[PDB]
This record gives sequence, C-alpha cells and structure tokens, in this order.
Amino acid sequence: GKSRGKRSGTRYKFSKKFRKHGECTANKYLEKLNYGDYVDIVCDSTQQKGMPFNYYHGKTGKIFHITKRGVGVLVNKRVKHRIEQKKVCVRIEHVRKSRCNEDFLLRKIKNAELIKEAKLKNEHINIKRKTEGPKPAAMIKVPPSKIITIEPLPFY
Amino acid sequence: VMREIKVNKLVLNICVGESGDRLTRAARVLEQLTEQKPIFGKCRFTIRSFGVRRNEKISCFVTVRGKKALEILEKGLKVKEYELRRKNFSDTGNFGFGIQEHIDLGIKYDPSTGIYGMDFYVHLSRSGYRVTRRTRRRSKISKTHKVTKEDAMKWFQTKFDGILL
Amino acid sequence: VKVVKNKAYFKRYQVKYRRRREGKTDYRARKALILQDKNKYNAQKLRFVVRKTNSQVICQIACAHIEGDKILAEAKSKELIRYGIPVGLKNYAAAYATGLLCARRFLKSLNLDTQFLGVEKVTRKPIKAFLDVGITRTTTGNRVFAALKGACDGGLNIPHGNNRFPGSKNEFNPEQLRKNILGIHVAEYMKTLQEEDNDKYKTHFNDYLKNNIGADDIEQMYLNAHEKIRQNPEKESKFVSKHEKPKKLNAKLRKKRVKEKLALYVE
RNA sequence: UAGAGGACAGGGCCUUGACCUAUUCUCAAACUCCCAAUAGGUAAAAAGGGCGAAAUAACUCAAUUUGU
RNA sequence: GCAGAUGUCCAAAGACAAGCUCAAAGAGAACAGAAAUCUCUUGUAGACUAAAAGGGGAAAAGCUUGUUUGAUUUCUAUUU
RNA sequence: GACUCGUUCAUACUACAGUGGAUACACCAGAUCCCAUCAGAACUCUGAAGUUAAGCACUGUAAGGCUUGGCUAGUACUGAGGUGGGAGACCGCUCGGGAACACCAGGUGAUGAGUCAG
Ligand SMILES: [Mg+2]
Ligand SMILES: [Mg+2]
Ligand SMILES: [Mg+2]
Ligand SMILES: [Mg+2]
Ligand SMILES: [Mg+2]
Ligand SMILES: [Mg+2]
Ligand SMILES: [Mg+2]
Repeated sequence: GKSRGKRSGTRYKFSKKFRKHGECTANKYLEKLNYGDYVDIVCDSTQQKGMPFNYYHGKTGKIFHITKRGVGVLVNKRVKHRIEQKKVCVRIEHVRKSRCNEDFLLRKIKNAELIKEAKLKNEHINIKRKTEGPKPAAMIKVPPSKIITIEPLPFY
Repeated sequence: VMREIKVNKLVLNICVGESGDRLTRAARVLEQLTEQKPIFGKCRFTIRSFGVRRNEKISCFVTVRGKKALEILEKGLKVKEYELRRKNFSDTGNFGFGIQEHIDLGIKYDPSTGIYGMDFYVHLSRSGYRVTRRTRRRSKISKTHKVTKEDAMKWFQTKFDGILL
Repeated sequence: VKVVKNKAYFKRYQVKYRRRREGKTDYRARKALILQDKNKYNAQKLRFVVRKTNSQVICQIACAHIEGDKILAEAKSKELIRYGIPVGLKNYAAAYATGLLCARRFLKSLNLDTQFLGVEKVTRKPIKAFLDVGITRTTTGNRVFAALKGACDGGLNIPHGNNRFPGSKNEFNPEQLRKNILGIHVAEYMKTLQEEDNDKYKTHFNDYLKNNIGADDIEQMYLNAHEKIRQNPEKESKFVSKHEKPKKLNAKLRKKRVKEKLALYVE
C-alpha cells in the first residue's frame, strides 16, 4: 500500500551535516524578533519539538504572532491554480532572521546622505541603480614582444 | 623530589562462584580481616558450565588506603616470605599475588567456615593523581610522570628487600 | 594489535566546545538560565555568579550579551583584609561577607542604596537575579548558599528555598545557620583541638596565632566587619618579567635546521 | 584480485594459512569526505519609510517612563 | 515494481532532578581454563534507547538512584 | 605578570619533547563540625609545612590531522538547435554553464566585558 506519512522522504533533508552534529549554541537564544520581520524556516533535527513540515523547509515568510518559545509565520504555497497563504507555527530553534532584505536597507541609508547633499547644493542627481552595459573605447599599449602566436594542436 | 612512588590503594578479592551461605561466610572473613563492610560482585553473563546466573552474588571484595593498607600488604608478603615472580608486574606499574588458605594470616579455624583464598593487588602511583579524578577540570597525566614496569621492581627491592625470580 | 588512533580516526573526529573541553561551562544550565520569553523583549535577566577557587571566593553580576556578556559588579574575598578580617578567607563567613559586599556595591552604582536598606545585624520591588553555581554539586551547607544569604540580606532578591542550609535536610533551624555565618564552628574546632594534640593545634592554626586571633574573639570581628562593609562599599580609589617567552620560527628557518641536522648525521 | 615487509597450529632451526604495517587490480537504486548544469523561493519605498516631541493602558519592567 | 512492517506493548518502558559513562581490546591477580570476579591503560559511540526501516542522542535522549501521577478539567489559532 | 564570565567552535585537535613560579591558578596538610561513601579515592567541610614533579602557559618535530591558495582542467558532466555522422552501440558542430579525488606550496589563531598584583 501507499505510504504517505508525516516525515516520509526526509532521509537527507533532516540530517545533520558532516562533523557538525550537536545541539544549538547559547547565542541562538538571544536573537531579536519583532512583528512583521522577514524570517527563514530551517528545520533543526536535534530538537524534535516545534518541527516544521517537510515542504516548508527553506522558505521565507513574515511574522504574525510571537509567544514564549514559538513564532507564527505567513508562507505562500501553490495549489494547482492559485497560491494559498499558510500559517505555520514552529518553535524558536527552527527560525532564522532573514538576510534577503539587507541590500534594500543599506541602499536606503546610503542614498539618504547623497540626497541630503544634492538638495543642499541644488543639483539633479540620479539614484536608481544601473544595469551593466556596453563599454567605451580605449587605447591599449602593448609591446610587440609580448604577443604570442598560437595554432591548433596535432592529435596524440 | 616529590615524584616518589606510594601505594594508591589495596584491593582484596575472593570469588566463591556461588550464592548462599558460603558467600556470606567469606564476607564475614573479609569483615574480620579488614574491619570494613564489603560489597558483592555481580555476574555480567550466563555460563552453564560454571553455573553462574545474571545479577547473582558471586564474590565479595573491599579496598583500603593508608596505614591499614601497608600492613595488610606486610602480612601478605610475609606469608610469601617476600618472593614474587617477575611476571607479576603489569606494563603499567602494578602487581599482585595470591593466597590459598586464609588461616595463614592469623584467623582462628572454625568448623563452619572452612578454607578461603584471596587475591592482593596494589596499583602504585605518584602524587598528583587527583587531576584525573576530580570532576571540575579533569585532565591527563603526562607520560614521564607515569610509573613503568622497572620502577615497580626497583621500588619493591628497596622498600621490602624483596626477591625477584 | 590494530591501531585505534588511525589516520581515518583523526579525519572523522568532531571536537567539543572549548570551555566544555576545559571543564568550565555546562552549556545546558547556561542556556536555561539565559533564555527569556521571546515576547517579553528588552528584559535582560541578570544572574548571580559565585565561584570558589582554592583559597578564595568570588561574586559577580552578569548580563548575557551577544558579543560577550557584561560584568556590572565584582567582589573578591581578599578585599576583606581591608575591612578588618585577616586570614580565614575561605570560610562560610567569608562567603557571607563577600556576598554582602557585592550587593552593597552594586546598589551604590545605581544610587539605590538609600531606598533598599536590606537588613541590619544578623538575627518598590527589589532587583532580581538568579544564582549560577558553576560545576560544584549542591549538598546542604555548600558555601555558595552563604553568598546567596549575604546578598539577600543586602538589598537584592535571589529566589531560593530553605533546605540546603547547614543542618536543614528536613527542618529549617536558623540558629545553626547563624552559627556558621559567624564562624562559631571554627571557634569550637579551635577549642576541641586544644585539649588533645596541643602541638597539632599550633601547626593547624599557625596563621591564626600569628595574627593574635583567638578562639574567644572570632564572632566579634565578623560582626564589626559587617558594619564596616555597610558603612562604605565603594572600590578603593609594566612588569619586569625576568623570564622571557620564545617566538615561532618560519618556513625558511625550519629548512636549515634540517640541513644542519643531516650534515651532522653524515659524519 | 595480488604480491611485499614484520613479531597460533606444522615433522623435528623451515610448509602453509593466520595476526599487524605500508601498497595493489575492480564495484553499489535501496553507500558517501566533495559536489554541478537545469529547475525553485524571498526582496527591489508614499494606506509607506526616517526623525523629534506629547497623550492613553488593567500589559511588561527593580523603574508613575523601563519598555511595548 | 523492489526489500519490509501494522490491528500490539508499558504504574513504568509516563514526569522531574542529581550523580555517572557505554561496546571492545591489551597487560596483570589462589583454585580458574576460550568464557566467572578484581586493578590499570586506550577508547567519537564501533553500545543502548519495546517492536520494520530511516533520522536524533555523551557532565545525555543511555545506566543507577530519590520524589511522584501533567497519561488531569475547559477553550482558541492552525499543519498533514 | 595573572584571574573570572563569554564568542568563534580543531589555524583552536592528537603523540612525543624543552622552558617557567613576586601576587595569582594548582598540586598539597587534615576529618571536630555541615555533608559523603565498601573506601575523606571522589563529594563536602577546616587549613597553609612543602613543590613546579604534574595540571596550566609559551615553544620545537622534512610529525598525523585541520585550514587557505595553485594545479588537476576548459578535463568529466550538462541547458538550447540541427531533413547532423553512424545498421546500431555511440560521437562531433553552433549559442551557453562548468566539477571532484589526487599532487604541490604557505599557515597552526584571533577576540568582548570586568578584576588583581609590582
Ligand atoms: Mg523533510
Ligand atoms: Mg544541573
Ligand atoms: Mg568508477
Ligand atoms: Mg549518530
Ligand atoms: Mg542528567
Ligand atoms: Mg616540568
Ligand atoms: Mg603536517
């Protein structure tokens, strides 16, 4: 008969990596989380309480509830013609502050000063990022002694 | 200097091989000789030929330290008149021997008790052995600090005027 | 004899943490003692650290930060030489006094020593801290519980039960605790050791006789020092190194040490 | 799969197979120190972001400012 | 299709705390030898953890002790 | 010159060796009292005669391991196209991406908060 249990097909996903077994560090318990933060779900198999389901491993969502040792997360999931929002309740060891958002924050903080100066001197500056593009012409100086001639090789 | 060699303990062992009254008599013999309540050994495995059953009391033993140890050792080496084979010394710095009848040590015969024989073992070591047994920051003893097999013989010769076959 | 410490044995080995490898930190008691409610954010959960070296005793207040925790107060036992207590700096009484000193000093830094008087001579909501006992085991009469008492007698609030004080396995008598706080057990030992083994009495308590502290005036010196500690707890306000530390060689140097070794071997 | 080098049985100081130490030919859907190409997920600003003051609370905090 | 398992079992094999460290090997000790009890040295788990197989676990989730009945009454947000 | 509480969790581990003792960390001297055992070994409590022997700190070894770079190598594999080659099994071309063992060489740590002593 078919066997669709809760932890089926988790042999390699839910196992500790090489020479890295053991429970979490003490600094894991000092992380700061607020409502609306972005977060990553990474299952840690050395703690069997608050274990997320197979599918939600490696996904990203937003916080909507905080408790003594648990966190509620809003995660998207695609069901056959639409995307449904799921509310996942996991324990605090399987939660990681998301890093997908840091370029936006650094960009805002950095561009603020540039705008402040530009308006200070009454200027028209562009702050949108720039796609990589074609290159201008240059004059490249090379002595004739440093050029080496190559030709296809015979077969051995 | 202070790397002299002393006696860490002395372990006394008598394996009767059976439960019942004989083991308690042997325990009384140990109590009389050593003035300590002993404890009993339990068989790990099952062997039909020796008739041993799991968790069954088979033997009784005791361990002593200090002034009492150096004189029970003296009685034992007196019974053997200070004669030990070279094979008796392990490659780590210990030794021991045996006795066939417990009467020779000075215990009056008893029509109920019968004959009992025991083993002696010493476990020589130097001072600073506490670091390997303390709970807090237990560590290892360096190699030069250990006692070799030759030293267990030199110590015997000097201390007891013993004779090595 | 097959070898166990093989090359493949070393390749697969996973090492423990440094302070577990050194026998210092528990790491299961630490995290339970530090973690607070995730929805109770911006609350720090101070903890009262007590360590007892060989010939001393230490107390602190820590705060468990992310890059290394922070010490808010400190008190060592040898400071009691200044408050009028000579040798005997491992006692139950020494522990009590060191626990008192840390509390009084900590309150002074925050200008709160006038709103929290503690208790007078031994017979708002206070600041709370939790007791970290390190690696020792907790029997009855363990010296760490004297420090807890000396700090609760100050202005602090350390949550605790009553069955681990001396002689209190199943019933709490305060008089026998008070005896150990004033070092009366030491006094009676000096008494009883004097009658028999009169020379062993002189060998055991050498540094007491030298300082003129007799078995009839022990309690009064601890009583005086308690008042003195309450009166003023503020803190009081390169080396030659005749022996030298060698350095590390480099790849270039190590090659000629082998050249010369082989050259010497050749002859 | 095969030799090499070392310290339990074998008639009376050597078969052989042992045991150990460095090598050697060949393998795995239900083996793994390592590990692609393709295929996935979140983010890229005004019902918002930043900064400074106040007002409400039965929550939180040693804190009628601690914080939220 | 492939190699297998389920219709049970447990007042402890459930709860909490403390102390401790396992398989195996070598060398030693009266009867005692391949296998009985005891001492030491090495030991990253080669043991154990009710039952298939996979994952987890070393001042422990294993061993031994002490105290117990959170295997209790009621409701919500939810995952497969 | 030393200490307590931490971070990184082997450049930090393992084996064998050399050096060190103002204060300090230890080994150490004991068992009346709290407490603990078959056993004051361990645990707990009270001390201050002796010592760097050991723990610990710092170094060494054509050391094992670990760690970074070069190379292996545009090799092995692979996304898109083909009225491409070949009986087949398999293999080139156009537009793209790109390893792993082994071997060689260099290294063997760095750091937060507080405190003591001359
Ligand atoms: Mg899974
Ligand atoms: Mg604990
Ligand atoms: Mg192959
Ligand atoms: Mg495992
Ligand atoms: Mg435990
Ligand atoms: Mg030395
Ligand atoms: Mg090397």
